[PDB]
Amino acid sequence: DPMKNTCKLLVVADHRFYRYMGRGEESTTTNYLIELIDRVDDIYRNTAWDNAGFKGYGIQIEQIRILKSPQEVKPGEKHYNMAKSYPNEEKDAWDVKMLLEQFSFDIAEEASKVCLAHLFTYQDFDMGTLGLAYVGSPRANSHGGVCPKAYYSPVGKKNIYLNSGLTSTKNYGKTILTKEADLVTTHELGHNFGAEHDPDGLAECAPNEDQGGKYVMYPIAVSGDHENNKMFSQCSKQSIYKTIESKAQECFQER
Ligand SMILES: CC(C)C[C@H](CC(=O)NO)C(=O)N[C@H](C(=O)N[C@@H](C)C(=O)NCCN)C(C)(C)C
Ligand SMILES: [Zn+2]
Repeated sequence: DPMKNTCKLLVVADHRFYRYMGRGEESTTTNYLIELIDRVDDIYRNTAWDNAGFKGYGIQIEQIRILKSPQEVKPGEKHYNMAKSYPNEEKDAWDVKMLLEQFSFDIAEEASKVCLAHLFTYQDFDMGTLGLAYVGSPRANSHGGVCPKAYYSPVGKKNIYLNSGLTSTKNYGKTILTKEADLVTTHELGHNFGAEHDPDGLAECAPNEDQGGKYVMYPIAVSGDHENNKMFSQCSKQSIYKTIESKAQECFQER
């Protein structure tokens, strides 16, 4: 359906994001995330995934959750919104893969109702990481990315969906730029949409500075200073195209 062209999102701002990006203000936090998703959406909507008319596909916020305080946790338990980081309390942040997995566990019920769930946090993941996301696929039985397609979890007694990704706006002990934060989320969502990383070489999927620079699925974060930086490469387009055409009827909605 040119009609079923929108991937509805559950956007979650944890207590950390609320505090450090939102000024402890619900209005400020909300507005930041509404505006960033809208800027990301401009990128997606204007992309012609088949280099022709397969365009107008993007993202909309369906629900926003602002977690104003950390989740109180009993000894031995864990929650993605807890005060301490996991597994190592001394670090500024969680292990990123474990936080993505934890997020997907704790928000499973709400994630089952949307196309994708995305966590916005403010924590300095080790070694320069900015975000993470499960990769989508056109495969019928695909577990990952767009469209909730359950994994049963013995421990929780319920269905969990890997239709999730996360973005941190802290890196290297600073708040990243607004243009950088848009590129993180674009990139993570891009995975959810079916894209892998752009490779270097003959493929034309990682151009030189003189030709517009790298595309948004480059594995090494693009600056956002170059022309291609906010766009999707051909490698990304082939992958996402295949995914959207197979999954849009299943879980995309009207804008
Ligand atoms: C938005 C970016 C593209 C996300 C990826 C991680 C990723 O691939 N997730 O989906 C990233 O963090 N790249 C990091 C990165 O590129 N970060 C930067 C800012 C970089 O630290 N370069 C600094 C090295 N002197 C890595 C893991 C490669 C260090
Ligand atoms: Zn990536």
